[PDB]
Amino acid sequence: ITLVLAAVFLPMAFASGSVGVIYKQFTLTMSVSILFSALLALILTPALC
Amino acid sequence: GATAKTINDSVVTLIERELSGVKNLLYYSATTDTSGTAEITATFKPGTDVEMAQVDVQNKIKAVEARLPQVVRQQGLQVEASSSGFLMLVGINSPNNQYSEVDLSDYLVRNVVEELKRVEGVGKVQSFGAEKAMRIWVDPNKLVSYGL
Amino acid sequence: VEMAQVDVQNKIKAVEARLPQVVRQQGLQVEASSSGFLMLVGINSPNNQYSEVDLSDYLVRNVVEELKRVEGVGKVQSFGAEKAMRIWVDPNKLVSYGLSISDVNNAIRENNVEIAPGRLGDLPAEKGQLITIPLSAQGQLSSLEQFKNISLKSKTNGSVIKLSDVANVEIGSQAYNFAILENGKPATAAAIQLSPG
Amino acid sequence: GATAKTINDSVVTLIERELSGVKNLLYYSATTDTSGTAEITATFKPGTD
Amino acid sequence: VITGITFAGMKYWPTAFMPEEDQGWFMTSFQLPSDATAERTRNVVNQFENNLKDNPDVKSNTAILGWGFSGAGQNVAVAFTTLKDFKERTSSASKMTSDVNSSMANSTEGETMAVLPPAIDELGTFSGFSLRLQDRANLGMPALLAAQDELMAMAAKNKKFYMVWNEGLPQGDNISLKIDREKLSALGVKFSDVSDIISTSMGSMYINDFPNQGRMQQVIVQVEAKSRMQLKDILNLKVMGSSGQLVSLSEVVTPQWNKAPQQYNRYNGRPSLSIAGIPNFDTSSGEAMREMEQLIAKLPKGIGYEWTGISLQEKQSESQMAFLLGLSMLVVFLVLAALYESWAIPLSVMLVVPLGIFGAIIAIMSRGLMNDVFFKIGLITIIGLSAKNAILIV
Amino acid sequence: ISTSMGSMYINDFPNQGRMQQVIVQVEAKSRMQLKDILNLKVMGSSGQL
Amino acid sequence: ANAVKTAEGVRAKIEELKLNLPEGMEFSIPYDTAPFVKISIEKVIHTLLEAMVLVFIVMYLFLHNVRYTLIPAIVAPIALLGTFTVMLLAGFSINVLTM
Amino acid sequence: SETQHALGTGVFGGMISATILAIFFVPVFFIFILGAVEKLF
Repeated sequence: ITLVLAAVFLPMAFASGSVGVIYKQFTLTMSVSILFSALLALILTPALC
Repeated sequence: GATAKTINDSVVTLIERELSGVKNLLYYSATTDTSGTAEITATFKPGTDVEMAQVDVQNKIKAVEARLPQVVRQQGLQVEASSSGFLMLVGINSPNNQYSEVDLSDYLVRNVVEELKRVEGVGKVQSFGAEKAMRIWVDPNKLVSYGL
Repeated sequence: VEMAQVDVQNKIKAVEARLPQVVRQQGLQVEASSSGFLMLVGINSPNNQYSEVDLSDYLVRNVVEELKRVEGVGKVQSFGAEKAMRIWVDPNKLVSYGLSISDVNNAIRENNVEIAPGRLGDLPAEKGQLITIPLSAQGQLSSLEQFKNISLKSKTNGSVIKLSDVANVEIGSQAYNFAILENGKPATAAAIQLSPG
Repeated sequence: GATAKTINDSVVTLIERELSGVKNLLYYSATTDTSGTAEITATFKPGTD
Repeated sequence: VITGITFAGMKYWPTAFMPEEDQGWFMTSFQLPSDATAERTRNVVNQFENNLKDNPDVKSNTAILGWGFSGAGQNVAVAFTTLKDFKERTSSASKMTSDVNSSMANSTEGETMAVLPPAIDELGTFSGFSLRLQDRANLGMPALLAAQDELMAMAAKNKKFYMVWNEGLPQGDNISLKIDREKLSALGVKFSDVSDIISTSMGSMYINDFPNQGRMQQVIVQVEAKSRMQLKDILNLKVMGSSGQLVSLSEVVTPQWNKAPQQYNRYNGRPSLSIAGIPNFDTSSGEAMREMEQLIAKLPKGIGYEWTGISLQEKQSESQMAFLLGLSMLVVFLVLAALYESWAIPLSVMLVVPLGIFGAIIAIMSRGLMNDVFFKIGLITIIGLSAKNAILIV
Repeated sequence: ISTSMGSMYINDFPNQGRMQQVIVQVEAKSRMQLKDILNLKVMGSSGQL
Repeated sequence: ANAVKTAEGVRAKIEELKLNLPEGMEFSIPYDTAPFVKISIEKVIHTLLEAMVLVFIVMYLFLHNVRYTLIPAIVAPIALLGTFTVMLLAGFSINVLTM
Repeated sequence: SETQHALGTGVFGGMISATILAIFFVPVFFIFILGAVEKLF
């Protein structure tokens, strides 16, 4: 699910025009957030539990 | 020394033809009026280096300098980065009417505009006033009567 | 190349004022190397009806602009003469009336001039002004006959004469140094380059 | 062949008016002496091209 | 059936680019006719200020007279009306723009248009669609202006637009003096004298700098304002002659009045006229532009149009929606096939996207929101989330 | 000498909307041989060419 | 350039020049667009905080215990902090779209 | 609030519909697709 969600947002970052810049913010933010959350899920939550 | 039509015919059309070579050019427009000046605005692709575009328009516009009317050449052409909107309006007003519009504009240009330009991030400071100067209002009738 | 050209421009600006006045009048042409060459498009007159100047004028006015509307076309450059007005004076006729070529130059420089346009009702304006109207005048000459009718004064006897009397006025080439022939007949050519990427 | 005041009023100030609005500028100084020569230096932010 | 309904809704629902927001200020542009002095524009701006003084919802109202975003002159003015804080203010700035337009339409000499700030910081100057009507067949400026009058007439009777107008200086009259060189030489008056007396009659001429209070300021000499207000004043400018008898201009120059454009505009290398418009409520910015294109289609042959500013970017955004929304799904399919080592299992996970669109599209329909960029981002997010939900079971 | 044998650029004139140079020179027939050049006449203060 | 920095600099310099003003002359700022940016950013941050609170309430009512819910709760702030680090590294700014 | 509504309404409806319809359709999609694939080959 992490890989799917991260891959979903990349294609719209390479668009052309102003919409490309608009979509870049969302793509970067959400993809990096999801990747960091996945990293924490396999690292911190096991020890916490 | 030209009317709007003449500036359009011999300045605007000549300069706009060199814009095709410029890289990352989306569209270009030109405007002239009965004011003795013409403005050609070129828009580039979103997310591009403005300084590179400016230098690459400055280089391209020299192709027509020899062909441009000789009178136009001396004054020259100014290529600069353009923003479409304002950010702040800094004003000086006299509640007691001690100073008039001329004096307020003179003070604004003399002591404030340059200082505001020093502010970090300021791109342009456009003063809607004018500096002080010696105006000689001549009467043609008196001059012709005196032979001058 | 852009920055090298800009540096060249910036450095040559220092000594521009010390150059000969004629050189400054004609101007200094600074341009980077082509770096791009797609094709050459030429116009020729097999019948010999038209000259090189006419072909170049018809290419510049009616062809060059449209050819840049094609996608990927950039910097279409002509290799033809530019039309201009030329006055060929006769020294024998000049001295017949006691004139000099400097007199012809002064007369053409004085009669042919640009009159500055203005606005009636411009600011500051007298209170009570209701309408402001632009106003302009024509001082320059656009036809050959006007240039032939330029008035000169005979120094020998004072009889008014015309530039036609002491000179032949015609529209020809700005320079005659180079000529282009296609199969032995007048022709002009223009190089069409490629836009970046 | 002129006083320092003449060069300061007619040369240094005029250029300094426009020179204020240049990108990456850190500061600028101007010096005029009794030799007919004036020098205006503009120091920019580190790393500027 | 659900997939078909979603496809129909996606295709045939109105679309927009970016929602508008109230930023707390609006802009009023005043365009008096060409034969207007500063006094009349000042009177109109003063009337606007006087009307806005009654509003308890205006904090500051500054006016720049003589400068406009579309042109410069003595018949152009721009006023910035700042609005109080929303908590203490209940006006819905758009309502103030509408009320200003209504008030200024009934008893004002020139056009007075009140507009909202643009959605994007540097895209355009107003909040609406901007178009350039171009003469693509060398039809001439008067023909382009006739086309522009026709288009305005057709747009004025349509319900899909609120107010469509032209941004720029109007057509105006001019005087063209014709110097009679034959009589000029007959009377013995030098041409340079006339060319210099006419040129300096109305034009400011700078000479030299002078020191005032330690600053070098300009010295300008110009004809007195009394002698440059009427045509007779300039036409009564006597000039010297060979015989020594003064000759007036009126004897040698014939005045001629002619009507012609006061501003020349070109777009993409062609003669053009700039047109602005504000779409009417219940019509999106795409819907208004579609009918604008349709109306322009019936204009005389040789006249074309080209969108610019925030309309061109809107078209660009709408064009690539299909490719982006297809490539995203293809990427999900490929990633799932790579992960789960099958071509059928990913297919099952990829059949839920239509269900995701079914519900988002109808939610925006129910709330009345157009198909903007935010909707597209939400669609991508739902593409991802539906795949997550399907994977969890599969 | 500069105007008679060399092209002299004085000003520009409008030809069908394009500004073009105006130039003055001596006719071809009078500048092909050295004899004609030595007969070029210069105005003098006394008033005699 | 950043609007907030420019606006604050202009206002600070104006405040500095108030000392040298002749009597009878007054500065004014009739039109400034800087504040709306801060208002929008603050509103977006408040909406984000409300979203975190609602998500926490949801996880609480399903997991039934604070101990269980704190484990997933602290993942969110750390991921956002990492995203802030990556935005600084890449060059992106804190705008309404990013938030 | 206009931008927030635009960004939120579509995703809200999409998530609701996705969850509700998927929880019942994804098993149907799986059974149908896998059975068809097995039958075809």
